[PDB]
Amino acid sequence: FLAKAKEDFLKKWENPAQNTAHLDQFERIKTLGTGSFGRVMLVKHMETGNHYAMKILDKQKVVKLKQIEHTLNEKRILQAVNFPFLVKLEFSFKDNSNLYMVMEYVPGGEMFSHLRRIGRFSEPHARFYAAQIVLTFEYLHSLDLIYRDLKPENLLIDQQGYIQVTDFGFAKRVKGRTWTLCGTPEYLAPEIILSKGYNKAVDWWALGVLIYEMAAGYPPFFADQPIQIYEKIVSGKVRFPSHFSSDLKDLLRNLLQVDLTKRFGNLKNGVNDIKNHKWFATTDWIAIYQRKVEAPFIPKFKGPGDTSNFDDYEEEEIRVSINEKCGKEFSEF
Amino acid sequence: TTYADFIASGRTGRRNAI
Ligand SMILES: COc1cccc([C@@H](C)NC(=O)c2ccc(-c3ccncc3)cc2NCCN)c1
Repeated sequence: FLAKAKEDFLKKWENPAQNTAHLDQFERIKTLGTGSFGRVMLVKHMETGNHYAMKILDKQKVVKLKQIEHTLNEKRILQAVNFPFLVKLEFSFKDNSNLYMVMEYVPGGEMFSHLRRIGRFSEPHARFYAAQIVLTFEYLHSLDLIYRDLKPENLLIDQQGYIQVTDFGFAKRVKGRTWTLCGTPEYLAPEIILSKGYNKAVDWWALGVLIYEMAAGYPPFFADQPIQIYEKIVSGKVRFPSHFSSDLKDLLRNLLQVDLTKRFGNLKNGVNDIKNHKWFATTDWIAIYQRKVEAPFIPKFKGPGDTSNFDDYEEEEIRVSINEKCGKEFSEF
Repeated sequence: TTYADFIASGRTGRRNAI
């Protein structure tokens, strides 16, 4: 399966698709969320009635914050990948002022919203989601891709109750070591904080942080300021709630491992050390990939184009200049 | 409790990238 997946990825990686739609083909309905250089909006393809999520980026803001390379990485990778637990890019284009990425709309909202509301997920609920991430990372790492931004905020729940990973802003194709200080404070591996060279093992540490937060209701390392969070991460010490099972505590000690020669996912057997662990004994790995396992939660469906599972944001008029901005910089987009 | 300390902290909302 992985050998055939690589052939498909490399063909698109070498010759990326460009300019597959235009802004005037879509009706802008409402803002679903915001980011550093723009926003995500619910749109409708007027001639079909199909709904989508459109990510809009201001070219001038990207250049100002020196994020050109990361923005090009995000689009090049997303147009080349194909997996059930990854959000699909339908169209991409640009104009004088902005960059546009049109993705499949996920109406169930972010895992973040549901997790904070109910407090914490049960161990079988946490297991179902964790299994989907394990398979997604197995797929991504095999293509020499590093994700670098795992958190409940980036995990969308579809109408089948399955996960769809979004935001490839820090995704990169790398063989060997990389050095960029990027990610979310609570999810940073100690090797990132200590300005060392790092590899794919940072995604396996992030999985440890995610499983802990899902089962406890709070992260393993928290404070009011990022500097205090970093102090707790580098110390090595982790305390587990009394309700955590014996098998869950053992897996987390192996994922939240400071020593790279001992961290699960980074050993001789690779991903198999995680997949064969006692906590995953009941997991049917093939049935998860095939979407045959019953989901613990199915989000309430209120028709097409409904935004009830998302928070409200202040609207703003999208401006397109009569003069081309940053033409050479984004030539390959 | 650790839960009470988390809910009283300033980082319970959506977390942005560094
Ligand atoms: C740096 O400048 C940026 C400018 C604008 C957005 C962003 C980042 C923060 N947001 C995303 O990449 C993003 C994209 C699509 C969807 C989505 C929603 C619903 N159905 C499908 C897909 C969800 C997202 N984030 C969800 C957590 N907030 C950064």
